[PDB]
Amino acid sequence: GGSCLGKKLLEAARAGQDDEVRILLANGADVNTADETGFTPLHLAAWEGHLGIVEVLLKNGADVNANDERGHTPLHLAAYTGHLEIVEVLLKNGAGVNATDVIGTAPLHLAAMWGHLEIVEVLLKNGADPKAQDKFGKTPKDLAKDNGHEDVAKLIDKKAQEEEEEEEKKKKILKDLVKKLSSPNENELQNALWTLGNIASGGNEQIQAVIDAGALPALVQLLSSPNEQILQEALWALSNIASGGNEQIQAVIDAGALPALVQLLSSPNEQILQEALWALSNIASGGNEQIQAVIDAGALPALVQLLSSPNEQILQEALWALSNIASGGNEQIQAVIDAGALPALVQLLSSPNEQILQEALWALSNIASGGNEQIQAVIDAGALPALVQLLSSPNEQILQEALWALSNIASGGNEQIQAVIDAGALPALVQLLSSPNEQILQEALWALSNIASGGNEQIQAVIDAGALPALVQLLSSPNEQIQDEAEKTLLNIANGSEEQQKAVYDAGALKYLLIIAAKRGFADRVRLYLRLGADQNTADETGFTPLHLAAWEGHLGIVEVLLKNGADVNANDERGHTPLHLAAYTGHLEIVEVLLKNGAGVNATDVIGTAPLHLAAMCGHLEIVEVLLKNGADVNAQDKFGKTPFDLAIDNGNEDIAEVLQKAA
Amino acid sequence: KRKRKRKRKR
Repeated sequence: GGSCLGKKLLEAARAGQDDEVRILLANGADVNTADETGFTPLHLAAWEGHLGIVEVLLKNGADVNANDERGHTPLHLAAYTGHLEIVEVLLKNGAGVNATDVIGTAPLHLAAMWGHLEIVEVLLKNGADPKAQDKFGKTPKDLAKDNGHEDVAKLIDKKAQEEEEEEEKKKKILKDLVKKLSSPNENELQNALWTLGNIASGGNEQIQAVIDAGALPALVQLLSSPNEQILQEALWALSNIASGGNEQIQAVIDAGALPALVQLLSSPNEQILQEALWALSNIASGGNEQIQAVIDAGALPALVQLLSSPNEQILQEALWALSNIASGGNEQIQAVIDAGALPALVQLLSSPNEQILQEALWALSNIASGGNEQIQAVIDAGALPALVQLLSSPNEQILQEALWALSNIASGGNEQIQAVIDAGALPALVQLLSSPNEQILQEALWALSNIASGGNEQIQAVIDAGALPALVQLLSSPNEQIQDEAEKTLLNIANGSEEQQKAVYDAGALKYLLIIAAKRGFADRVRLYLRLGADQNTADETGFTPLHLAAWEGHLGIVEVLLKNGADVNANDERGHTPLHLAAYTGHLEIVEVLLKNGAGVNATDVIGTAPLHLAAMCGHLEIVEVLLKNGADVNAQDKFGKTPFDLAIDNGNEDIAEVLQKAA
Repeated sequence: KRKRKRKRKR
């Protein structure tokens, strides 16, 4: 792997060697790479028309809908050329048939710009919008007119005409099904009632079609039906509508459904009660004002009263509904607190039912996501002792939800953070930093970082819990998100007193923090760790130094800062590679010059006798080859396989580099 | 600080 590996893929596709494309991926690297014009090897392969390249590029796992600087997709390039048997291979594996660029045109906008035949047949079968125009204002049917070719434009307007007919047949059927919701025949009513609800179970656009047909007022009136079977199916339909976007939720609200749903919370029929809770929970998944409409309808006292229900299944639904309400802003969260939910929620944390336990943890987690006085209300209700006890639960999902609730509480002020510490949470949190579950690892790491962002007393309690050795050890985790959050935690701890800052460095963190900063790219953090005493020449078990990393990643600023602090310019890893090797292989010209300026060995050979000229000549880095020769690179050096840099440029097809080498020899 | 809210549709 390397920036050398995915170098000629870009021009192998633009040329058209199935073989060279094949060997460029054979070892395994980046299937879709970068480009000056944001392109990928899939784009140029479909532009030139090499079918043997677009198919091999996706069977290994790439991306069919890659965008450039203008938004062009492989489908957009497969339609400008007119290649059919290259279009459907993209349509087969999920490609944007209506993908939009910065121009606004579509593949069928440009398929009719040149007037292409059979490629329009397959995009229309896959649902290509012919009615959506670009930003110029000329539809695909219109661009075929201006081109002077009305061959497939007739097929464009028929599909558009058939699209207009089918959308009006749907509106005709939907309106008649809504009419049948008023039928005195209950069989005809339920047949229409189930049909509409089933349609409303589909996508968000099918929900809008049911709304646009005027079904909501009839469904709300059916909520007072004496037929409980009709009432249940009407609840099911409204619940399906309320599962869509916020606009569809608001239409259910504006239809006056909430007062009927609140009243249905007192139903003795537990199936109807479960459906009403279903509908209210979906409405409370909306925005803050839609959650408030549920509150203003008086749903909270019934929900809090449902928390004492003997039916454990109904109890899970009421918890689900309360959890969504508490997902709103502080005004909505405070309404749940004022309704008296916290005493019942804390009591439910002692339930032997693990499913009720998770649903109760969710509600507390969202209530604890509010302001400091809302968090304090959770603390005052006695949730912390139960939450800490749940950290020793064998169920990893209950453990993950308890960590989430503790993280939300620890996001408040120092008084709330100190309450978490006083409940004995830090030992369990520090112990969970050794969990094999990586999701539990991050959740415990999130909680510690919020605690570590408190006062010096809260920082000191984190240190006294033995967090520093485990946090330092997490800096070497393969997960970079864990490295970053453990870095943030150690930075918050370092922002305390000078003694606390010294304890982070006596734990040996500067060695691994410098390694992280050398890979990420921001040089001021590299300056920070160096200034604070990080050894610039410390190598890994592989012998990789910070100067190796930035040269491999291409961070010129970090490379210069490290060299200014006495970094060994010719440091070797266990393979004999110097930073000059890594920069000449990845193709970073400026870094190669800076290293040579600071005395990097131009003719250093690794274990297998590879010199930097071998890597640059192998990878097509023409400018780097020229720079190496200026500094006295040996043109006649041979690796252990008897290959000169001129030989490697020939075995890779880099004729421009081969010409320079054969005459510089 | 890190105040995360979670919604669930059904």
